[PDB]
Amino acid sequence: CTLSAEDKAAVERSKMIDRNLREDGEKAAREVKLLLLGAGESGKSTIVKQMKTGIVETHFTFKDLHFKMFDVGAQRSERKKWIHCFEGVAAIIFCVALSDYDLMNRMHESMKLFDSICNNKWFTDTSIILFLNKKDLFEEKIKKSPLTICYQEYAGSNTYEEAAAYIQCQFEDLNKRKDTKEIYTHFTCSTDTKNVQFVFDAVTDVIIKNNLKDCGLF
Amino acid sequence: SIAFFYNRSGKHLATEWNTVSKLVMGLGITVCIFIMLANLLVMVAIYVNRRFHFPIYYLMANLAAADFFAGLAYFYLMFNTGPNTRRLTVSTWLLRQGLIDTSLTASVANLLAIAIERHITVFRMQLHTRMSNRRVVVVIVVIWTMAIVMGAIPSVGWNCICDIENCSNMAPLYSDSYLVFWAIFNLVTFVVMVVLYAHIFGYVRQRTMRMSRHDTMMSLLKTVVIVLGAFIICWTPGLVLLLLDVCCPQCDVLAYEKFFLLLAEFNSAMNPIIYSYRDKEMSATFRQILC
Amino acid sequence: ASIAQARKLVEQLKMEANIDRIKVSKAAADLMAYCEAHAKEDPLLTPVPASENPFRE
Amino acid sequence: VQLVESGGGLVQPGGSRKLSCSASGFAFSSFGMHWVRQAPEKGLEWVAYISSGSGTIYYADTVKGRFTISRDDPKNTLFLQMTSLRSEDTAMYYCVRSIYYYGSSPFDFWGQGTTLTVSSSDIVMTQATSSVPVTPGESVSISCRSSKSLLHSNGNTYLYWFLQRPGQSPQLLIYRMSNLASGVPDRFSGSGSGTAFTLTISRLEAEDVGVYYCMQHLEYPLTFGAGTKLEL
Amino acid sequence: ELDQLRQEAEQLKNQIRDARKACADATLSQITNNIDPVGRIQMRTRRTLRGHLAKIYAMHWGTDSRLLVSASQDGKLIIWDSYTTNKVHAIPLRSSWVMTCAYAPSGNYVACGGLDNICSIYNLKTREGNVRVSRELAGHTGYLSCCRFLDDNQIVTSSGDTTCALWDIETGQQTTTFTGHTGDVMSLSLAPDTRLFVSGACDASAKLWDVREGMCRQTFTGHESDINAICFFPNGNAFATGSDDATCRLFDLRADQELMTYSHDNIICGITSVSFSKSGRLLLAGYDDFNCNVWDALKADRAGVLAGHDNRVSCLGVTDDGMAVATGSWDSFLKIWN
Ligand SMILES: CCCCCCCC/C=C\CCCCCCCC(=O)OC[C@@H](O)COP(=O)(O)O
Repeated sequence: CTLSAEDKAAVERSKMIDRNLREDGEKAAREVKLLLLGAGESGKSTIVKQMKTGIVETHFTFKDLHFKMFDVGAQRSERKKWIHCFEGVAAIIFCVALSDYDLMNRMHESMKLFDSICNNKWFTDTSIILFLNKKDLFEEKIKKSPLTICYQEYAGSNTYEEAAAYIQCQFEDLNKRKDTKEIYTHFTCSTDTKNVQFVFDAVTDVIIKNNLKDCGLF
Repeated sequence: SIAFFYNRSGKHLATEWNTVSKLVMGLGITVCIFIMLANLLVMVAIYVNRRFHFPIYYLMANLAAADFFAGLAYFYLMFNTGPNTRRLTVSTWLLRQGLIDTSLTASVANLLAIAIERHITVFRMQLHTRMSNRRVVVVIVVIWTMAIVMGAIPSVGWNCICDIENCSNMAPLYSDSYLVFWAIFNLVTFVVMVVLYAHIFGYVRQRTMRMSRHDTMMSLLKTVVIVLGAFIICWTPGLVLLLLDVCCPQCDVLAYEKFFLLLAEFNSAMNPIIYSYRDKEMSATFRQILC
Repeated sequence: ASIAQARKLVEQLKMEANIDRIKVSKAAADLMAYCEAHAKEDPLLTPVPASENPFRE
Repeated sequence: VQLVESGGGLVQPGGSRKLSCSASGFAFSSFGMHWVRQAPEKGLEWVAYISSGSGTIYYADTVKGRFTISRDDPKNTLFLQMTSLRSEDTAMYYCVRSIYYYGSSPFDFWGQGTTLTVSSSDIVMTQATSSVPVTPGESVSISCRSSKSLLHSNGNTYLYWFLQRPGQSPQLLIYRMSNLASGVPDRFSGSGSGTAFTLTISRLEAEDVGVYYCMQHLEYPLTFGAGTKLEL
Repeated sequence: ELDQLRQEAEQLKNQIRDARKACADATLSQITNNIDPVGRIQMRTRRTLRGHLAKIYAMHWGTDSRLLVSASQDGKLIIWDSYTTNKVHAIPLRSSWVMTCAYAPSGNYVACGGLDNICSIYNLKTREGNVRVSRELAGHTGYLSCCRFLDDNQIVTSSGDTTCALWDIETGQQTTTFTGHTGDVMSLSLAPDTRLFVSGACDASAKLWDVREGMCRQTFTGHESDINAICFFPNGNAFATGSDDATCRLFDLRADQELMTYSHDNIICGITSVSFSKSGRLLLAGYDDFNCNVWDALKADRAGVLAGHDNRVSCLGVTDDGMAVATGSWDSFLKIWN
């Protein structure tokens, strides 16, 4: 052996730490990591207030699946130097305010952010949960102000169902990888509860489509 | 002597190059080449590529190793049958049939172990799980444990030499009880295959249909059917013979077994295909080898 | 920040330009002299014998 | 940081007595606990050693088998169960903590221990100096003798130097050849090489007096030196 | 007015460059001629530290050159006994988003910092057997990219708030704050005499600072993309950088400019970490192509690769005695190369 009475116990300490790190890493592997993004003042805090300075990490439990969401929009730094930390996140919970299509345009800035994160090299194979929220303000803004006052490229009328679905199709159209990742788009308002269900339902599709890809099944 | 058991069970000694004997060897040498070459290619491509070093893909390599043994056993069996079957003793004949019994139990158990592994790495609820390599090496040395033990139980143990009154007419030196148990084992495996491949489909269908209306069915039902239809068209004709010779006196003929053994081992030929064709990385890996 | 930012970078630049400089021939030779003086005491440079190497076994 | 050892007292011969330590003030779950006995007239003698997490457990060859040790990590409590208490178990059993990593200082904090009374291969550690007289402010270098070399292949010499001040629990001074403990003055300086070992003091005050114990840790069982009682 | 100030900054930068190119008597690559090259030397791995379960972003050697510390995203700050591959400590960080770690020169303290904008200082040698936070150094308005212990009570942190700041462990407040660095600062390297320090940022500019005076003494430019890592020469009068522009540049303090561009046409990945071997004859650069390139720091050639990593190498550093170099990577593995 050629191990001293203290090198034997120093090895035992190392062996016992590994048991604690394996237990810590097995617990940390069951926590679903979600990268919350989106433009500021775009209803981002709305989709966090239903359950539970740099990263504002939020942990919420839903249907025996421990989630962990990273509100990272407070960094205000060059995102190219810390967005690689979020490899292996189950999904990117993108939050886009529908009402911010005319307030130099927030929608153009929000659409540019979706381009920068859907086509990112680190997120080339992870899904995006796009949250087109604040439809309640979007409904009153469409009726009061037509979309042609800010967007002349639209062909449909200033209704609600076709206008909201237009932004849905205009936001899942910037994915340069239409098959590697899928944008799971949801419509939510302040008086809504199914948004947390949509996140749990989307990542189950993300987990399975990764699980099927694991054992060569799909 | 070898004609002691063949004549008692009713088999015929093809002392010359019978027209059936050249025929069963005619499609046999081509199949033996295809079993050996394709499965060795799967073993080589998995080993030389560092991306494939994953617990599930080892069971695809170990299945190719088991099928490579199935081609080697059949190649040795073909050179041991026909005009060459009369120059055999009791001990070395059990080394022939025992080599093809452990060549297919190793293939079928490897086939079930992938279906067991697929039911494991689908129901997990983590995006990335730590690659515990000890859960497949344990299974691999258990696959061969089941292969070696069951493939040598006729060699030492369960035989109809001691109890002549129950000898299978298809395999004259194999007890009818063993053929019942061995056919039950593949019935057990395929039933578990269907159960594990319908719980996979039932779990994926139920869970991914929630997000359909906020294409992975026809790409998964086709996969499930192929890996379940291969074992039902290339192993059930073999398994129906193992039950046709039991509880049926003077039942069918012995001309089925030479053709059915070809398709019962043609599953070992399509196993490197039906398990290594969806992977576009592995299909291109094969293309890079041939250029 | 119209005046404070512009003047701060100007004052930073004017005090940085007053730093005394030495020609590279003196500075590059001093960098080579450090390696030549400490060449023997660099285990990664020249592979030392495994007797005193502590990462062997 | 304290170790309040409980139990003990007058025990009839052939009986059993459960010795307990109420460890508190530290991360006890990562500490390899010990037990060190001491006869009222003789020197120290190591009893047992239970590692962290109830791992590897050693015992002295004198009392192996009939002594069974245990620890309670959630309760931060350390037990020592002993049966058939002979006439040689009338010793004061001290409780010691010790952690083992690179640069660690084992045997650093000793509990006050409990007093036991009853009705009535190994490396040898001997120190021929005893009842040494010396004036305060001078320099004293007591010595300890080992059977073989304590220097290891790695280079660590597992000699330990303690200080049982009169009426108080032992306190670690030098936990290696020369590695000074934390919480002791810089005046202490262990030295020696191979088999010969010594501990040197630059100047001694009226406080650092008592009986100094030398102990090996090269391998189990652990053997202490005799009584080296410094006198003022 | 405003026009003069922009003109003054433009003419001062031209005045700096005019004096800079005048002092370029001879490049170091041309000067280091007719010398014996290091040659292709293989430094095989000796010990593989296999405890981390997530992407390692930083490592640091103790001054004893045997103890090692490392930080990853599993929320662990593992302390390694590199000689025997033993875990001396494992510290559960409250914020698993760390991009740096440091070992005190004394060895009693270990720091870590990251996306939580807080430098956590951990006390190793406590009377209790655990490792606990001494003082969390909050006060940065960006991600903490690098940190280096000056003494047991002083540590200067390179942050994502485009500023560096020297701290004080006793009080927890920045004694001085180093400003004037456009773009967020990604790494820093203390001097051997612990008097000055340089810092690389996303302006592709490395700035030398006076620690006590708090003033940016010098600015080094020449990189095309952002600098991810920096490392002082062991002499302390020079340093080499690591940038996403896929070249390492050696800047001399006295010469105030570049010396060489450790660039290869076959390499396009950006350097994640840079470390100078003792005597500075070998430069250990941790590249992003799943490999570390050992650069002969006195020539423009490479002294060899070591490879051995299944992901991007994110941290590497030689020992204080030069015995070995440990190269952490995103594959959660630390390998001691010797
Ligand atoms: C015939 C196919 C049956 C289906 C079962 C799979 C293949 C056999 C492997 C394991 C099952 C237990 C042993 C059954 C032996 C069946 C007979 C056989 O495989 O060869 C006998 C015969 O043809 C060869 O011709 P001869 O050499 O002239 O006797």
